[PDB]
Amino acid sequence: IFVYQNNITPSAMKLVPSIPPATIETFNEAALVVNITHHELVPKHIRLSSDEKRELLKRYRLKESQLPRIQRADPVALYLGLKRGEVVKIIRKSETSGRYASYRICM
Amino acid sequence: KSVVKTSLKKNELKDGATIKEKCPQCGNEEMNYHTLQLRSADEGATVFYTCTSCGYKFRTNN
Amino acid sequence: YQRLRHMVNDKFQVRSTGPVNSLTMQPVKGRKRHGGIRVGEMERDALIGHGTSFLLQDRLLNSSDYTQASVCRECGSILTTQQSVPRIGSISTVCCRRCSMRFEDAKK
Amino acid sequence: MDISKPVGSEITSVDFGILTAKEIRNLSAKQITNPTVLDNLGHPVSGGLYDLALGAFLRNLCSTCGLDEKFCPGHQGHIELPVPCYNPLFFNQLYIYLRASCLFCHHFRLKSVEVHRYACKLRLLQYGLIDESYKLDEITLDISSTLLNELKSKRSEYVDMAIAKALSDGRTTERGSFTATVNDERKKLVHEFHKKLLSRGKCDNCGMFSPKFRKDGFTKIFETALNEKQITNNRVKGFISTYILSTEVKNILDTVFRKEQCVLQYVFHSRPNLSRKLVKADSFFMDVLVVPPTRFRLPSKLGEEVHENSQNQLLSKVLTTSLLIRDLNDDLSKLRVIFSRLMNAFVTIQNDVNAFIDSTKAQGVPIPGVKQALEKKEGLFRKHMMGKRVNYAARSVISPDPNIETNEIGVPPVFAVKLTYPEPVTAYNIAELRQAVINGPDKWPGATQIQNEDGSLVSLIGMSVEQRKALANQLLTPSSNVSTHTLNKKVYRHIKNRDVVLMNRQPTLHKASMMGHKVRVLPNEKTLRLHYANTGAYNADFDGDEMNMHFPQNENARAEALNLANTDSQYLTPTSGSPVRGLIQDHISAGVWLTSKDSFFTREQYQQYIYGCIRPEDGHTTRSKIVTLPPTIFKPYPLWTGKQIITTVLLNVTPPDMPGINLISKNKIKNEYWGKGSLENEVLFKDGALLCGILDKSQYGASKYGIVHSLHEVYGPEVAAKVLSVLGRLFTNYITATAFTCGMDDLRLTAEGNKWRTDILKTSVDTGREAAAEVTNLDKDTPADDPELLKRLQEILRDNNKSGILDAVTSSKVNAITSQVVSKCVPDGTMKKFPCNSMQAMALSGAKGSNVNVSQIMCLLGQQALEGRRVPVMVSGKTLPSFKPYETDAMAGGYVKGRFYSGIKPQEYYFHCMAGREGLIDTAVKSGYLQRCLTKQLEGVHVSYDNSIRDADGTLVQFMYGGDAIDITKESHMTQFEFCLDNYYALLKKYNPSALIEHLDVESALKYSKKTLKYRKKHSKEPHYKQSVKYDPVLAKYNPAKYLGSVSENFQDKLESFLDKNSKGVNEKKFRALMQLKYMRSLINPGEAVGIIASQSVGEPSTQMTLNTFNVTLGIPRLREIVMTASAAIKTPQMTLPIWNDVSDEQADTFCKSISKVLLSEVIDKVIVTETTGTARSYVIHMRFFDNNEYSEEYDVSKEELQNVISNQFIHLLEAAIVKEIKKQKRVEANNNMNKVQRDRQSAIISHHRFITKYNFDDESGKWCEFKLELAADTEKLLMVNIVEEICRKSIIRQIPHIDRCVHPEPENGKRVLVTEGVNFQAMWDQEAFIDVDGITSNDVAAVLKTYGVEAARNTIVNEINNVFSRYAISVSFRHLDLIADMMTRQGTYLAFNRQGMETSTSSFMKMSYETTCQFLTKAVLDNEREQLDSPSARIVVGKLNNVGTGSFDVLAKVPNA
Ligand SMILES: [Zn+2]
Ligand SMILES: [Zn+2]
Ligand SMILES: [Zn+2]
Ligand SMILES: [Zn+2]
Repeated sequence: IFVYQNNITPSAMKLVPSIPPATIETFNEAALVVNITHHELVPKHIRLSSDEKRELLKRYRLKESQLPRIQRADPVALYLGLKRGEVVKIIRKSETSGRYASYRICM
Repeated sequence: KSVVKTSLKKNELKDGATIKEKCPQCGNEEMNYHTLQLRSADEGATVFYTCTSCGYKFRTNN
Repeated sequence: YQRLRHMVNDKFQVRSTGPVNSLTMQPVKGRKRHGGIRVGEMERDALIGHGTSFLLQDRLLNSSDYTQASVCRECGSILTTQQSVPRIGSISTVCCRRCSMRFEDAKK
Repeated sequence: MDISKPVGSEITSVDFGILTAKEIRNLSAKQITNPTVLDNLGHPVSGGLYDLALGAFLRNLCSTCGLDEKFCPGHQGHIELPVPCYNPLFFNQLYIYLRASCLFCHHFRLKSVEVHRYACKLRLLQYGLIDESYKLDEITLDISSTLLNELKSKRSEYVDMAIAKALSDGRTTERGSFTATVNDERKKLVHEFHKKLLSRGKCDNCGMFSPKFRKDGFTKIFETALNEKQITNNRVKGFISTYILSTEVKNILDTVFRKEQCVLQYVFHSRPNLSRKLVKADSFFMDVLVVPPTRFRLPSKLGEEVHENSQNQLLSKVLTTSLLIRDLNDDLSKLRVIFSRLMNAFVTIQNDVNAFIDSTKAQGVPIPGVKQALEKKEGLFRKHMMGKRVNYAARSVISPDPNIETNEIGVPPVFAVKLTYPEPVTAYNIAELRQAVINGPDKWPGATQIQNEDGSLVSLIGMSVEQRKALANQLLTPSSNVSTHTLNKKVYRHIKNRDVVLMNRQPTLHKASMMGHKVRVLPNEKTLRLHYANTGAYNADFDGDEMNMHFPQNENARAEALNLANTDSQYLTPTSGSPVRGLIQDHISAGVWLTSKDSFFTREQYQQYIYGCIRPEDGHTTRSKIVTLPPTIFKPYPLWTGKQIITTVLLNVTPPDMPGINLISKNKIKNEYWGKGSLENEVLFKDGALLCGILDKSQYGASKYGIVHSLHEVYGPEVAAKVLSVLGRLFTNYITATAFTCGMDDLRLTAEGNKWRTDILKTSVDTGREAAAEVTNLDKDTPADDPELLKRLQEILRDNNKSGILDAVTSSKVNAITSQVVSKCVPDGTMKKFPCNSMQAMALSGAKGSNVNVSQIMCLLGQQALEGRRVPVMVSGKTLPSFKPYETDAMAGGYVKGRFYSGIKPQEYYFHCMAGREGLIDTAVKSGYLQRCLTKQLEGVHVSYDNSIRDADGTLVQFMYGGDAIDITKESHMTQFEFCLDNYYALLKKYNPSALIEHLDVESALKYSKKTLKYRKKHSKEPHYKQSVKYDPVLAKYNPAKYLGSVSENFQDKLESFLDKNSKGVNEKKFRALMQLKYMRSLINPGEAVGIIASQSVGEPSTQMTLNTFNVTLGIPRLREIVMTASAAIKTPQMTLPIWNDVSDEQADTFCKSISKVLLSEVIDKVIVTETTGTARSYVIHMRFFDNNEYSEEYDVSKEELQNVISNQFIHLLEAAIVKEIKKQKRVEANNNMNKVQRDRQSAIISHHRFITKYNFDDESGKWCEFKLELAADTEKLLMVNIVEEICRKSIIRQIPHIDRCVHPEPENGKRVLVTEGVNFQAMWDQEAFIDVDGITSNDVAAVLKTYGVEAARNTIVNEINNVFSRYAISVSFRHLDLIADMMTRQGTYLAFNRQGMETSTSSFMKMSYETTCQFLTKAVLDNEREQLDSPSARIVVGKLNNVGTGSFDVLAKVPNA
């Protein structure tokens, strides 16, 4: 995780996905002032294991992409550090059912 | 700098129109109303009720 | 009291099986011409709404332009199929113009 | 459709492709070469458009199949184009590939390794693997060919391995996986590929430059210009505008499509190319034209005139040009001019086929092309596929009828003798059909036709009783032919009283406007008769309305109209789960009288009212003998009460096996109207007996938790229907014996009451001037004729805002006088009083009208409001020529003291007319397109057998409907625990568990429910982010239809809370099981089209909000901002900031001002420019601001803050504005001896400013800013004041980005909040001392998505749509909103219900039937797409049964023999 102050050079930004399997994540300290997952409208997002995903895709007979989507650059997706393929479990409070578990695939 | 009133105060503007009607929320006597002829010239008039205790708007023709 | 000039149903109509347009093969427009009542997109939506798939099939197909048409399984088309012209004793058979080869061209 | 004619073959999928010239030449029935259509005499010319080889025409037999005009299907022909032509639809694409290719090495100018990278990514995307396509970019080693070829090898190795690995598992099939997100990733790449392809100038393979290709509107390509620097490299290429023919372009693309075949293989194939077909360039070119069969090109006949074929006109013109140009090029062989007309002919043939296909993209009325034919108006798909004119249907004006059943329709005998059903003759119905056959087509119940087993038809129309009798005795004869022994004869019998019909009242805004009714043929009728209970659902008033009757022609369609779309199941609408069925007017007024204490009845009268509405012979009874209660009065005379009739009707219609209904409800009529100490408002039902209270619109109307609704929940829908029909008859019979009338006596006030009216209205004269004196701000209340007041009112007249303040104040004051009159006079001042005052009775009962209408009749009309304000006023200050200019009277403003009983004064009447006309125009001027956009994108969305909400293509939208899987038409008494308790044994018998206990689990879910409740109670005070994620909800782990206890935590909390707060032979444990079982039986059925239902539930009630405002965007425009356009640029963007408790009301208002920002314009009072022309144009600009303490207390701006802005921003902005204006033209107190610190400041400013020369600012007091500007002698005249003015209102001293104003409204539902007129979260994040950063709400969805994520934006959509409905007091189930929001957020973005959002959808047929049919078709062909026919639209296009509801499964027959 690299917390930068104002801006990063376009040449320096190319060096971010240059060393696999190691991953690099950049964040502006002004954007980290307030935690987004602490907001009342942002439910609890939980990243699922390769086994938990495998089980979910079986119960509903789903294909990776056949699921609701979460963008790889989505604020919460960037917070949990989601990679493409990773499934996230969303426990959201409904004004009809209360606690409800939904899911989203990061592509 | 204008001698006449240019702006209204935060709460110094009371709702004038009031009619005796049972409140469905809890049970109040005083209730505000509004009139406007919607739809065709054959269709009736719609009444827009408003509560004074909470401040809840409403819409029912009959 | 005043009696208004309009008949109550001047647009009063009933159609069982009346004339159809050549292109769509669907009931033609016109009350006096024994025309059909239109089942528009909203009525289609309502029949989808009830989850009533046979009522939709009944209006938008069965009682509209339902045609049992010949299709070639080899090339998948309704426009290349045609009824063959048989000899004095032989029977006519549905044949595809696309998949069939000209007799002379069939060489070994 | 014939059931005797089954079909064994079916279309499973449609493949989009391009016809090859070689393919067309072989299938062609005849080559068309002649532009003439007819020979002399009248026979079609050989080689022409009407050739008999193209099918039977002009009573001649087809020369291909030999059949006549009826049986001949028609045959396709072809036109041989002498030169290849660009196909108009694919010109844009071939153009992209032409500009992207090198004219030397004949490869794309993009580097081979980069091209291979796209081919790799696109191959991996043929299969559903997006993650792998991105992982390919990670594979990395002016660069040598030996190194780059190794990169291509390593990349190809990963592609081959990733495909095989996923192929081994169930990740992708041999045919490849294809989803909307996969499609989104493909569409993104194919776009990026073409963008990179077009960007390259110099070829990366061979460094030589290619000449740029330019294009015009029509299909024609040409050469480009070329500077000297470009020339210097085109000559060193070998060292190391002109038109281009169609043949040259085809030849360039021929080689390029061969050399770049590997990438184009995946660029043009959506899924893997299993057919192994070569991607050839000649697909974009037309060497031939297919000639459609004569059948689809027939000349239109209108009466006597036979119009020339619309298609044959332009098509013959193409043939004339083709023959003319092939001969005008043939004489050139024996040879400038001949080349000139040859090229000109080459252009007019391409423009001829372009005109043959399209217009708007031709000419500049021309003949419409085939693209125009598919998009004439709404289009062929919308006008003739998604919608169609139908057979066996009728239309008529509806007339009311209370004597028919609520589930019936009165069919006129005219329709009954024309509408027939194909009834197959059998042993069980030979008797019934023999009679129909004898009766014939004019005697009901008859038959119009008889279909034999051989397939032939025998019309009974012309036949006499003798032939009909003979055919009837030949109906059940055994089939001699073995080829039809399976079949039996059919009788096309008249519509009987046992048939189903689909009643439709347009617009069909919701599925309740299209229900199934039971046919009841009524003799001597000329109109469709309909019961009053149906009035609500159809939204049909008997004001000369028309209704459509559809007669479905098969048993599967019958069953559907009798069990799914039938009227009985429509008692509750799925929008809010509230009733849409009930009695409407006479019946409501009848009930208030019949159930009144004063209503008594003798034995003779009582028994008559019972049999009058309950007939055992018509199956109305449940006891086979009419049971009667004893009288309420025994001595002196035996008498029955009115309420006892209601008890007896229930006693004979409700089952004997079940106990009587127990309900404690309320009335619309208050106890005060029924006298002292009455309890007649409390509706009381104890063991099915009306013991207290009358029955209103609130009981047997379409109103929730009334008697009919209570009966519906305890005894079911069939009983509630019986009760409605029974009550409907009783009140009709009661209104016949005991009538109801309205007259003048019901409109009069008493002498006492009329005195009150005149006295309260006597204070209204002062009100006019009082309010006029308040807004104007004048003490001691100045006279009406005051000269200062009249000058002050003029100031108000000229300003739209100032007049608004005057109108709103005067209106509120006069409306307060109105309310007083009404409250006093009605009802305590009315001469005739309730129940006898029928005018009053109708308003209180809810039969018709309200107390507002009653008050306009008996008291006053009140203030006539026009577009939110009072009466419009002229420039003279007069509201009418009768009133004085600037009259301070209520009457002059539109306040009507007169009533409709006494009459309106001429002055008052004119004002009323303005108000009336305004109401009328809004109805005419002001949900069709909003609903159409939602329904087309949600049609496929339904409930799957795995309880999840899945789209047509199987993609998951929701894991569970509303998160609990409950049907809204069931979620009503599910929280009505006391009701369910009082009816325990009745509901336990309803939800029969004895036949279910062996099919379900009774503990698994119940144990888990306790474990989740345990961890929930542990983190009660804890916030949502810190809450335990150990155990997720019981519904997530256990199927609600298989496990008793897998209930929503909302239901669980509510149920447990009832058992704790209410301690009451039913145990608290056996009741819990019943409610658990009720939830199980309240589940939404798999197959239910929740998509259409949701859009109908948002569409239909959004018609009620067509009226204008009485700041933020409301109604349909706000709903359009969300659903239809998903705007990132909202009209009224806002932020709701929750303020802490430690921040006071004064502190918050100071904070509002701080966010609040002033501009230079806002602090300036006057600007004086003293233009002196000298030497040099001297401009003395003096800035007279407001007092230092004034703007510092109004804008929180200091004098220091003002100094910095003028010395740095304003002067630099002013200098730039003057210079720009020069170019555009040519294209009291005395201050002297300024000193020291001030002198150093002035000298430093002179060095920084070119023309001011001087700069003096009030540093002590802070009231002025003076600066001198020096211009040249050539600058001459200039309007400096106007120049300065514009820059001042452009100069910012203050402002927080994207925010305009922060206000402090009244606490919303107890929450202390601040509403911002702008959106910037990061700025509010810094105000943590004032705002709770975890509760900062915003209406802007896109802004929320950008900062807080997709789930937050999703929650904003469901809240914002709810705000639109809650304002108009409309309740829409959150299950609908959540579905809509989930569909908008399906891609992780914010998609709207429009062409843009739809782009990421599998069905090209669904897309084609929405808009731009030919455009979506082109995109489908280029993808080589397979339409899987899984969307409702696609299925309708190909005549396949819809996969929703009854089409969500298959029916198989169990056969005994092996
Ligand atoms: Zn209230
Ligand atoms: Zn074929
Ligand atoms: Zn033919
Ligand atoms: Zn090249």
